[PDB]
Amino acid sequence: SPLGVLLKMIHNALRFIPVTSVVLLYHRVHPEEVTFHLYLIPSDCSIRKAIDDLEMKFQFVRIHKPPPLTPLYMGCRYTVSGSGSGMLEILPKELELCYRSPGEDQLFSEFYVGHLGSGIRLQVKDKKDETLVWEALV
Amino acid sequence: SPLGVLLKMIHNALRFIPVTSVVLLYHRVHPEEVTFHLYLIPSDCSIRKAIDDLEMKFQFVRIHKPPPLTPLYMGCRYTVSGSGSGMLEILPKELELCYRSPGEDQLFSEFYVGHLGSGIRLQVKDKKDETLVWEALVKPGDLM
Amino acid sequence: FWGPTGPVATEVVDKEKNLYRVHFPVAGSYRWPNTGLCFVMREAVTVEIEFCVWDQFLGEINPQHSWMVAGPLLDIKAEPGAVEAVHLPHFVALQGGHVDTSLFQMAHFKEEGMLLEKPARVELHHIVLENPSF
Amino acid sequence: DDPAARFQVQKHSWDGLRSIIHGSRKYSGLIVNKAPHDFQFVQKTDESGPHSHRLYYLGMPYGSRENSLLYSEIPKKVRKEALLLLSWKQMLDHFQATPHHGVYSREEELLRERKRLGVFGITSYDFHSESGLFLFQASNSLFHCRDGGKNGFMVSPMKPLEIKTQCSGPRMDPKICPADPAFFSFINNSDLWVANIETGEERRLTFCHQGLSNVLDDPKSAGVATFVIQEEFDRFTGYWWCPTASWEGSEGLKTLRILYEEVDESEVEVIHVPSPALEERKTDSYRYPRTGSKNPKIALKLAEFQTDSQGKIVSTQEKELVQPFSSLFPKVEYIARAGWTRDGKYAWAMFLDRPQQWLQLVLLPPALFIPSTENEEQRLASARAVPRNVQPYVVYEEVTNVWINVHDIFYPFPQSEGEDELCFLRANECKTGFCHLYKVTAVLKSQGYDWSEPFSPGEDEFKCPIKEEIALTSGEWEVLARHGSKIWVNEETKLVYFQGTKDTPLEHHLYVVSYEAAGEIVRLTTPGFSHSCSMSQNFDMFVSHYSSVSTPPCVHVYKLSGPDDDPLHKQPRFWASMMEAASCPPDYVPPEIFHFHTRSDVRLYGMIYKPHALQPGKKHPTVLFVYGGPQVQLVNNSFKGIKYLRLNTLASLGYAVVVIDGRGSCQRGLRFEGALKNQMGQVEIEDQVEGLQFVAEKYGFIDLSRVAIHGWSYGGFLSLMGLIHKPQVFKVAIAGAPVTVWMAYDTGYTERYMDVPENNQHGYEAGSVALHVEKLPNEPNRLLILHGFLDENVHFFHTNFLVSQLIRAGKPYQLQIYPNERHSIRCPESGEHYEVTLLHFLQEYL
Amino acid sequence: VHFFHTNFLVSQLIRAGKPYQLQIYPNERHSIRCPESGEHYEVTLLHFLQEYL
Repeated sequence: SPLGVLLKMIHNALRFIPVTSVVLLYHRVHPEEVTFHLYLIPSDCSIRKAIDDLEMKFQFVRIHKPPPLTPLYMGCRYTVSGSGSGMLEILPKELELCYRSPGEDQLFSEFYVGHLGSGIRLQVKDKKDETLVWEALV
Repeated sequence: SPLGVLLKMIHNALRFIPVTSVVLLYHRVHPEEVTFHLYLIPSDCSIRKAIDDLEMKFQFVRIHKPPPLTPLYMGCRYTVSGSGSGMLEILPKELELCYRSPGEDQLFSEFYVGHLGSGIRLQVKDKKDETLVWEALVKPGDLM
Repeated sequence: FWGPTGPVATEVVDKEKNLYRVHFPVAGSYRWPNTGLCFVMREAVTVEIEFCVWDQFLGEINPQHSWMVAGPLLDIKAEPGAVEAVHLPHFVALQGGHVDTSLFQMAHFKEEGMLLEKPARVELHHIVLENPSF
Repeated sequence: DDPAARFQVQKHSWDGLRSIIHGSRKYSGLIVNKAPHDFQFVQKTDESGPHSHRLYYLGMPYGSRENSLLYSEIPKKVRKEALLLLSWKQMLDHFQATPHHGVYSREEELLRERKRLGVFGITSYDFHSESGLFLFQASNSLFHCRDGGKNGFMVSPMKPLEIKTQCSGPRMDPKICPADPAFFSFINNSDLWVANIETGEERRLTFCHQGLSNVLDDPKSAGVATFVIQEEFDRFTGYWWCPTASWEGSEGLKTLRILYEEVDESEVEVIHVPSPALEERKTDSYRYPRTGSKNPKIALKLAEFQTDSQGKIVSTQEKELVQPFSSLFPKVEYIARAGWTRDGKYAWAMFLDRPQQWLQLVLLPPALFIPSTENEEQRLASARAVPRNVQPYVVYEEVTNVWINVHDIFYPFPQSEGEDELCFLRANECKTGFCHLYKVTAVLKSQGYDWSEPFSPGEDEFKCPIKEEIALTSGEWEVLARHGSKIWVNEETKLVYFQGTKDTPLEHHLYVVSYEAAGEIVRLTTPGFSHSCSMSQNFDMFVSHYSSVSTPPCVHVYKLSGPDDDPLHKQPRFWASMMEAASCPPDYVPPEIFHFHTRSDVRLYGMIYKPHALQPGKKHPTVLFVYGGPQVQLVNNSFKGIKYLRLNTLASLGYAVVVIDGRGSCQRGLRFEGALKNQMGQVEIEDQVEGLQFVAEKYGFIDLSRVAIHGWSYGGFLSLMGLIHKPQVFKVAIAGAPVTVWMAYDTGYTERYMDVPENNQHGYEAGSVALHVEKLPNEPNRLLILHGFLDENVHFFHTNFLVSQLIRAGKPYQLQIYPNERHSIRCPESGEHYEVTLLHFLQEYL
Repeated sequence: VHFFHTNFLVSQLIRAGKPYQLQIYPNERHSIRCPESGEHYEVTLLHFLQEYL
């Protein structure tokens, strides 16, 4: 044999190399209520196909939302919020981006939303310095 | 006396509480009353399909659940709490990672909910400092 | 690929094992749009591709959490010598700082072990190699 | 002075300190790796396959927790200028080698306490090259497997074959017979057994033990290493297989000898130590010899047995020397080491004196051992039957005025050229003051003895005269012999590979020299790092597990390569890499090594952890971490991140951490180590104070008013000596596991560093810190005593007697007990408490 | 009241990660009998109250 990408982080200092990542949202149409799943994941096709097969088994469909416009640090703590959050149950406070294999389910926030409508604000926000990296109207 | 040093804490125990998060929350729904199991057992990945097909053969249905933020350890004890714990029937509220073989059967935690409504929020903290290690809630739109 | 021919449908043999194939008739190529992986060659040939997965390959490597994965780990089953450049989709970091181009080292697996071969050059979203693309 | 110009440490809450220790633990799960060890190179013998060798070793792959037997495949060629990382192929198919929650036997936990091996799983294995046999001790019972002997090299992991038994208890210390790989041996219930893997046939050979009652009443053991030998002379076996087979010539029977150690521990004092099961509230008896008390009465013995062609134990036979061991060899208190010559002709043994100043190597030919029976006429019969010529040869006799460090390097050669006058290699520190290898040829001229009558040998009665003693190395550096280092003697090319400190004492480098002529010492490792190396048996490639103070440990495989006409200049070229240097923490600063000179112009080395986020001008509180005792060097150019992470935690809170290699420490020769002879405590603390004065002058952040001295085992002992004899400089003293009364400590250590109680009286009262308790401070919160309750080495009595004398002198203290931890804090929960207690104590009272 | 009781308490304090302080009287059975050891007990009690109460 397999050929692979660059793999390097120097021991002498932790750098937090930024990543080209993008989160994914899964909707429901058929069931009694509606649950989003936010996958704070990188931007590899293999990770996307792992999520696609698992969500297809789970009866979830991705809608293409606005991606992040900037690189953002691997492994860091990124709080997930929303204008519809708080009234609706975003499941963990701090989500994690750090890279995992496609062969397992990836790290996600569950988000029970109830009604889906056509748009609810979502938030993700850095915990190092509280700068916005992403927003999407769904 | 050749340097009886403390040796810090090796804690050679990580990355497995994610793969024992997926075996957690086994739900059985033959009537609308639902019962639940939890499993937390370290050190291998060939335990996963054995316990998964075990509960498949013993009529417990799957759901994908959040892995721990930081993975836990063995040789130590953890507590199980939440909205559904205490209110609904959790008889083993104490869990513990200790290694048992891929083939063999495991300690569980029996958890009845009855008519669950729309959600049962659950927790697995550590008994050391009660840090909020693990978070979940189950969904009747993902029940069988 | 969606190269000089236009949209060529990639032959999938099984969804479960992430194996893919194409036969690509013209010279060069254009990037496959799923992630930006691209290989360019000269002539009409068959290629098979797998996306090999790191979990069973990095557990064989001892500081597994020390390194950082920058992409897919695609294996290519082509004939030897007839691939002349491969572009693996590296994540963007050159937009920022403190990430060096003389630091990057490349993962070519074998049954023998990991070879950390130095790559040719890194794009904004790709890395190119030379003619021995094993 | 200037209270606005001194650093005040941010006082964290207790839960805060736990949060800090946990955040340290979040990456110590990364920084500990347990780098692979106990390498065994085997060639593939293919000449057409892809891989040149297979390296077998122990390792935890971090796909699993417990360490396991693994292998790598070393290829014949590598694409150069692009490094190859060897895969960690699992030799066995993911079974576990510890029971649930680490429950072991008491003898297993004692042996692991002795070697201080904290990691779980397969502790260590034994290997036989020709059969390709891996006999190891995993979980409940012994196991074995094979890979590439007369059979072939597997590619998938296999199953470990279990060794069934009718015996009860654990089967400790297993070894393969080299002459016959089907046979093996182990100790069970402190007697030597032997078995056979394929047929399952077992056989006890010794009957010095009966299991009638406790160890207070069943005192004789055989083939086991006693306490003082295990914990001070680093020998953990008391039996040695004969490496060759002789033929008795009755019909076809193949004899197989074993040298073993008979031990009569009747007169040695018994001490009771609390059991790990605190609920049971019972103790265990321990045969623990104090200073001046009787050591165990030792003797060497031959256990032979004879087997058929089919591999059944036909005959067996205990044998003993023609005269008693104590009478044939007076002044022999400890058998430091023993083994056999490679041809099998003679069984050698290193004896050692009570005062440890009269080490002598001796060869005991197997015909010197008659059978052992109660019948005194059979005994006399075989005393006549023993030939006149056979004789113990005191081959080598190291004598010193300081003490003999046990150097286990002894490589006797085949003596096929001129079949007398054994030629051997021998490390000798007492001659030049530094451990250097020598080639020594002693002439073995037997004078002829009548073994029927019993006589008393004289002072040097068996001492052979030396033919020659060429010194292969010389200088102000030393060859590593202790701490399980070794030499590798390529007799084909006539080179000897050793480890040493020739560049600098802070690093261990692999050197090679020829023993034909003491020529040029070739270093094989890169300088600027320190290396633990291990050669192939074919001497074509080695491993080096190396590190530096800045870089974490890596494990690289080098390959000796070059023109064969000059093998001494074969260039070690980096072939492949096994384990890379791990990711350092985000909040780890490497510590700075320094050196300085004393007023006597003796060079001491030291470390310092600078305070994180240092602001120049401010004075920080300084924790002098200390060990200071012999046979341990804290400062060397090696990675300090895994064992001394707490020191970095201290730095990250703002404490300057100073570490000084006081005089009396190892790695720096006998004259350096010997400044503590009969004055333990009286010179080390002065050197530590001097180091503090130096670091205070050099770096400007050492607050002399706020100095903590923290130590463990022997180091704590110094912390208490520091607070007694230098009270104005050390603000506090965290003494962990201190040796407070030397008169209670065991023979092997103390009888060496000091003497027998009647000899060095003022040395014992001056060094026993608990008898100078009146000089401890009147102030409270200046002394924190930490102690593991179940300790076997530095017993709880020491802390107990200290607290007793503090009570009698009316002096305050604080105390922390670790009721489960024996000597090293092993449980992570207890270690986390220990560190938060240390941070809290420093936070509040320093 | 055997020493095991204090020992097991300190054990479970260690396992739960809770601080303490501890004082041993190595030669005294159940009442602190010797007057010197009793004087230390009393000055430790006064000191502990003085500083932390």
